[PDB]
Amino acid sequence: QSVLTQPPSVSAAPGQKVTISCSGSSSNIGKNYVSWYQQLPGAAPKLLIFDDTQRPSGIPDRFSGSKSGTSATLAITGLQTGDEADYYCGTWDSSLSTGQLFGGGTKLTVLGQPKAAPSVTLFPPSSEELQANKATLVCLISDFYPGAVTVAWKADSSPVKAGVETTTPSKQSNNKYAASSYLSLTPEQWKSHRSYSCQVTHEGSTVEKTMAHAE
Amino acid sequence: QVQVVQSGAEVRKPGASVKVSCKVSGFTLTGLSIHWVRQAPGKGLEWMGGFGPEENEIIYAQKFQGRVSMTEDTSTNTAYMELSSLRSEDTAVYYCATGGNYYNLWTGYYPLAYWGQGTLVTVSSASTKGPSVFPLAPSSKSTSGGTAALGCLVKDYFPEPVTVSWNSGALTSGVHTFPAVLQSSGLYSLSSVVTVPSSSLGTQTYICNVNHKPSNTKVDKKVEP
Repeated sequence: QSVLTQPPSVSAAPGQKVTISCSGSSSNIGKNYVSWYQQLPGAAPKLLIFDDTQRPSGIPDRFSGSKSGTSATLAITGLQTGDEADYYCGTWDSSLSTGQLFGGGTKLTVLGQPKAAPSVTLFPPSSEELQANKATLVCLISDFYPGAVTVAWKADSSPVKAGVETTTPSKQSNNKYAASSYLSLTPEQWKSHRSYSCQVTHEGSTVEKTMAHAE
Repeated sequence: QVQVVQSGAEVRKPGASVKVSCKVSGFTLTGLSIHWVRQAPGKGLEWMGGFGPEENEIIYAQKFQGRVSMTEDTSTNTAYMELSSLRSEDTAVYYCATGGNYYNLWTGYYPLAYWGQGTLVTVSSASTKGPSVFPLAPSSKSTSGGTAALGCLVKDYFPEPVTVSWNSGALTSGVHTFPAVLQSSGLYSLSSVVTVPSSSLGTQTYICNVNHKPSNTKVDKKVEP
């Protein structure tokens, strides 16, 4: 009972209405005022609703809040791709010690989008990195959907497992995903082989690009 | 014109303490105004402490009780949070927040309307290390259809975070700055890429501005074809 919870995950398409509930008990939502917060990736939380129902200045009428029993609901109408964010409820709890609660948060995913195949772009080690006796090959993976790829590297057709690091995909500002993968090598490994390849697998389809020092 | 500005990212060793500041303008701190909230990577918001309706004094969440201190300095309009006996699980972004002028006098209630930008505190025994910055040069590999991709590789730093801008902030369109990877060496690395008109390449200078404040590192790399 000194706890707020929310569904971890909600999803809908552009133009739809979606709701997110926050469930508590008599000592918190039952007695106290609920506020809601939006949080974009990287960013500080932003106040969306306060005092159960009120919007601050600057928040659009598409967002509304209500309360009933020991639950509270945020509603978003005319869903936009920009509304993709984490959402949190908060209220004071009057019990015990205790003070301010937040719900565990809800990731709202906006599901407009069609399948798109990744583009793969490779950069060889720079001249400055090689002068510093290192070499990093960079594979940039872009404009894909959905947001799940696997990346493998090859030297001349044989797999290279050691020295690979790949980011978890994140949204580009056009709403498709991008990711990156790095292969660390010695300068002499880089200068020797005929070639190195980044192979990106997405929804059962593999695309690869290939490069070599001679180029 | 309400702004809230926190101190920079910090790394601290297990068992040590950290002290975050929070400077507020456009509103006068009362001494009772500031709440602190943290967020561990990929987890939800967790209130740490602040002033509540009933009890007329600063209140701390039971997880932090024996080891946190929250002060508020009215002559300096600055607020401070000190957390000691730090552990791994104290790696988090720490936020201060306030109601500002969102105080309702018919019920006493305020929401948290104004938040700082966050201060990342990393709890680790690894040493602070500034990045090397390398250009990712545009080529015909990175060129299709009148546009070309170029970038900067920001390699081998600790702790998070770094910032990258392009052309001192004049270039924002077409920019994508990736999340860092944490490498098996225990150092981070990331890249930032921008797509530009391939017609510009001859003539327009492209410079990535990289800052890593925990190591006082500032590098501006010109990226050429």
